[PDB]
Amino acid sequence: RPKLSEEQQHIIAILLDAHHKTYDPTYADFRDFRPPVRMSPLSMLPHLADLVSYSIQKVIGFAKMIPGFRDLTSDDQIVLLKSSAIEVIMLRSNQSFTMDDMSWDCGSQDYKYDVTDVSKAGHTLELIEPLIKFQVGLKKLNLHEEEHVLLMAICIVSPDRPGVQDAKLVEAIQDRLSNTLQTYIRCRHPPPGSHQLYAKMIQKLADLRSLNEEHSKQYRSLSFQPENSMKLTPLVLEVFGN
Amino acid sequence: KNHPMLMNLLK
Ligand SMILES: C=C1[C@H](O)CC(=C/C=C2\CCC[C@]3(C)[C@@H]([C@@H](C)/C=C/C[C@@H](O)[C@]45C[C@H]6C[C@H](C[C@H](C6)C4)C5)CC[C@@H]23)C[C@H]1O
Repeated sequence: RPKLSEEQQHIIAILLDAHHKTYDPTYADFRDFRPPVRMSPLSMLPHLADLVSYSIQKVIGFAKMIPGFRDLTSDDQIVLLKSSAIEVIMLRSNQSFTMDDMSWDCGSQDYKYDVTDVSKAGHTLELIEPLIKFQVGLKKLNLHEEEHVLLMAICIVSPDRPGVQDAKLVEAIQDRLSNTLQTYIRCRHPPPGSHQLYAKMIQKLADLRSLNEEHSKQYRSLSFQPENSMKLTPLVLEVFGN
Repeated sequence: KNHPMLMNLLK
């Protein structure tokens, strides 16, 4: 019979708190980003560079609180974060994404981002179309916050990331998170919403790999132009590539 | 590849 152990309940509590400590639903800090410009030769690049850089900082903060993550070597923590950062940003952004107008709504017209805004940061439909598809499919899962933070943590602690040294340790940590998620869904998610839910969640991890691949290709092209690179933040340059 | 800022944020 499915039963969330005390430990699994503890893992969930820790991750919910970690998320609450690293995701501000008032988006107050957004006022401090370089201003968004919607007229446009990459007019949204400065604002979205800052939104992404900010988000990388928060993902790192969330990652550090994942049970087990601190047990990893510095090298492995770095590899896992560089590879997962954009995917976790895609995942965590689903909180602001709305299917009303298919945009990321962060509390005002200024900080409401649609497909044209993302295009004005340099990205093309090769990435943007499937990204919206992803946000829609993820939103429709109607995840509990418990499942949302578990999925972000499972995403970060992935054994198969390029450059991972101690794959076994990473796998052990992820398995503990996965089993927590699987047990949570069985015990705590009522039907029909729970139907095929874990499988659908794990499929989203596969979708994220493809989005990650395309993002990396487009980031390389965009960051190749020094006049774009001068407008990036140092953290973005370090994590995504310099 | 050396990541000063990432490394510092992880400490
Ligand atoms: C706090 C949060 C969440 O964290 C996230 C929130 C919103 C999330 C959004 C809406 C905007 C575009 C996002 C980030 C997409 C991404 C693929 C594009 C990144 C651009 C990026 O690749 C860029 C391209 C070049 C110019 C510049 C500098 C560099 C070169 C790098 C930006 C995926 C999720 C999308 C708001 C709130 O919910």
